[PDB]
Amino acid sequence: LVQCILDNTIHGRIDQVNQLLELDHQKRGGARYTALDKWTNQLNSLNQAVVSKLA
Amino acid sequence: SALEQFVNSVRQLSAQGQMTQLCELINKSGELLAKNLSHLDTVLGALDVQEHSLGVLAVLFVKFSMPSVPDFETLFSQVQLFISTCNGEHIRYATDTFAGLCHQLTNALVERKQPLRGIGILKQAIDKMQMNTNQLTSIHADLCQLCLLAKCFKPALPYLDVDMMDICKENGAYDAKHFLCYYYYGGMIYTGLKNFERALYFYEQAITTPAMAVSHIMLESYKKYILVSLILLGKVQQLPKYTSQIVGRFIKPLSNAYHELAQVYSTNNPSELRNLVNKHSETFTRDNNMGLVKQCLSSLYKKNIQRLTKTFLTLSLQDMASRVQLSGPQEAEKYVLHMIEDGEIFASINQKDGMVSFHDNPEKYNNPAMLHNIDQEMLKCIELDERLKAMDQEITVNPQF
Amino acid sequence: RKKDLSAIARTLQEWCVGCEVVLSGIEEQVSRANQHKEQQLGLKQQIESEVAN
Amino acid sequence: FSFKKLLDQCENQELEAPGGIATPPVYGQLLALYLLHNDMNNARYLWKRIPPAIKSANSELGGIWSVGQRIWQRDFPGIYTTINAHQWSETVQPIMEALRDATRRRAFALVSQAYTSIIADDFAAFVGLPVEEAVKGILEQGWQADSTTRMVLPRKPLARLTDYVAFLE
Amino acid sequence: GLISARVDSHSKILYARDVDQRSTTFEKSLLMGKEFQRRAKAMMLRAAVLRNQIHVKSP
Repeated sequence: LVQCILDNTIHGRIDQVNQLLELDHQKRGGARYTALDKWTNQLNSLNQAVVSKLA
Repeated sequence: SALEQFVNSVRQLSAQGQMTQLCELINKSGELLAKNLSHLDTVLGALDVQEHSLGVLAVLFVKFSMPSVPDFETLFSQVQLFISTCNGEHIRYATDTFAGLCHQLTNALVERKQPLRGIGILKQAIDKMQMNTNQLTSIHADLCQLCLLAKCFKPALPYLDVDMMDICKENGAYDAKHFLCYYYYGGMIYTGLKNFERALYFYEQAITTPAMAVSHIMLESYKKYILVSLILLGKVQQLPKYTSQIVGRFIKPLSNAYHELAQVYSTNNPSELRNLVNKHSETFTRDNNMGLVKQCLSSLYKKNIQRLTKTFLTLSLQDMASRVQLSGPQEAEKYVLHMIEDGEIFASINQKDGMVSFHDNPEKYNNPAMLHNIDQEMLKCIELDERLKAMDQEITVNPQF
Repeated sequence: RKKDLSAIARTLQEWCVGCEVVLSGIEEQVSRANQHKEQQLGLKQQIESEVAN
Repeated sequence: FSFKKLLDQCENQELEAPGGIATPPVYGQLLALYLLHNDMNNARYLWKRIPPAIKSANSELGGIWSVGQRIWQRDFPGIYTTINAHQWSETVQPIMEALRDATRRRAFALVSQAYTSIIADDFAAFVGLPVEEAVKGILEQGWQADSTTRMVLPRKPLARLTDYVAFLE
Repeated sequence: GLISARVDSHSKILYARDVDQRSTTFEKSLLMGKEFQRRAKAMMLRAAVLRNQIHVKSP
């Protein structure tokens, strides 16, 4: 299994103690964008703040 | 002879055009004023006691003696009757003698004894000097000073909680030490109520002030800034780059013990911080902030217990007593219980096995609670933007030539 | 399904008005936003024009 | 509560007119709204601006101040042992009992969230109700009982993502 | 580094953790909103005293 992970084939975590495997069967690259937009806005804030707050 | 004429000249400007001549009349007044003013105050409330009474009372407090014999109480009540239902309309032009009167009342009540009622009257004066979204008038400092002496911070909060824009001057009526005192005393008010966020904000704003000379208000606010930043945050918060040069050149090496305290705080050792607090104990008691440094010691203990969540999940009470340096699982259980109650840690206590179970999951962000939180925070940003729109418009109007 | 006729037509009136009011709140949010867009950009352009002299 | 308006009018009578002159029932309303708030930071400034005459004359309020120190230090059997030693003339003493009930239910709702298990004898000494009265109260509101451990396990009794994407996302 | 976990040190056992990016990004965006509001108070009071260009002067 670990070998398969090296393969980048297995997408999920393994409980070694429990000896089970959970795979990210339902993946989502949906999540980032909200944060990304937030970050872009943050930079926007940066550009806006440095100029404005600055004399 | 002359005092009988001026009253008649006050009624001439009443319900008419300009009152700049009345400002000149208060500017001149009479120089060597007599007691007769009190008698002139018997028949003076014709319209609304007028701005003449302000000049009369300002001169009564300018005396440097008495101010109205041992019966000064009567004068106090008169001043009350001048602030409460009398108020005024053209206070905006007579701000100089108005703020001066409030400063003299404050200084008289400080020199005397208990300034409790003085707060209650002052807040009315402030309420009639400011516009709508509040302006940073000088009297705002006095109020704070009074409630800092007469230990009652409860009614002074509504004037401190507002992040008011534009400092009210009008005909001078303002000094930098009043700004410094308002933010320093206000910082001490928020520190006394254990609201360390606004306290740190207030001390930071007291330090940022542009300065050519070093004042003791800035020194003490800087010391208390370091203390509150050690309590609220794990380390000392960086002051902005626009802070005065005298802060890094003169104030920093003068309050050397506080940076030494932060230096020992960074090593995460409580016994060594205890040794350093015992070392400079005389210096901390000299500044009259001994107590906040004890809170720094307790916050260091809490920081050490908070560092355990990042590495442990289920930890023994004896192990915690050995790592945080508390001696006995009893004190560890006390500290953990206090920290759960105050909302500082997210953990549970198992007495049977003698274990502490850290959870670390306050929210998954699906509550309406977050919906309402985000709605309120967005409304704050919308307010700032309409405020920012107003500031930008004001600046566009005015442009250079 | 012998007469739910009254209740039938009135449930119809209900849901018709419900979608109507959803869409009408939208309508006035529109009379806000890009009417707000009209005002905002008009004023921002006023600012930009006054920036010159 | 109405003691806010009472305190405001008594500070119209105490912090406006008299001479720097002190007044003990105004100070009783002050320590009433500083122990209902448990604002012992500002009740320290109270205790700095309480005259020692009024510490000696408004002195049922002094026993109230001692019990409020035991509340601030959370000395719970010393709190509930010292209920009827102070009796100030109907300014603080009925709301001493109301604050006892508020702190009772406050410790109830506090242990309900902050404990996987508390000692029920502590908690009964924490709320002033006895142990089986606390058992009846937790069966009233819904905690988990755990016999033979003597550790009652406490227990608290769409357009969503549209708005979340609309602001935070 | 790369240890994203909680150890139940009651049991002294590691438990690896996927830090949720939804929780992570919502957390940092709303903490950015809180810092946005502290900088709001900062810019409001700071520009209410210094858009005036008036400060603690030489005397």
